[PDB]
Amino acid sequence: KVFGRCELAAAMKRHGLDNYRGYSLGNWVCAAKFESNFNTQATNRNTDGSTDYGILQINSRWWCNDGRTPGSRNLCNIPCSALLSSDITASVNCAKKIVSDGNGMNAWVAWRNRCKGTDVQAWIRGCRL
Ligand SMILES: [Cl-]
Ligand SMILES: [Cl-]
Ligand SMILES: [Cl-]
Ligand SMILES: [Cl-]
Ligand code: NA
Repeated sequence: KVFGRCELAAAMKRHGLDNYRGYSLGNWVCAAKFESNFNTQATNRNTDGSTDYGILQINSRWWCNDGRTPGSRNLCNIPCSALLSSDITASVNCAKKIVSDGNGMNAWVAWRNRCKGTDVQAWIRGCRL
């Protein structure tokens, strides 16, 4: 499913991502835009052999199991395919554990390079929340 900007913002707010660990809702919508283009079925291969999955491109090297990343961890205790669902519940709960691991939203390279230090509130402007 390809989410809409306000549709995703409302869905993320319902799952408690607004101001979660200090990151306003605009940060999560901005990151989802540049990580997956609002597409839940987005996948991308990394050089080390791991794969990024879902609306937030959560890495299989640490967070999910895809059966093809030897020596990796499954810290969110889920198959990586659950991150490709139209229900973002899995990706949000795993994102909450990622953003709490000490590095904040810097875990998402697209957020640090394209959202950090910008007016992220513009990503939720005009949305009914
Ligand atoms: Cl915001
Ligand atoms: Cl694996
Ligand atoms: Cl949903
Ligand atoms: Cl932080
Ligand atoms: Na894994």
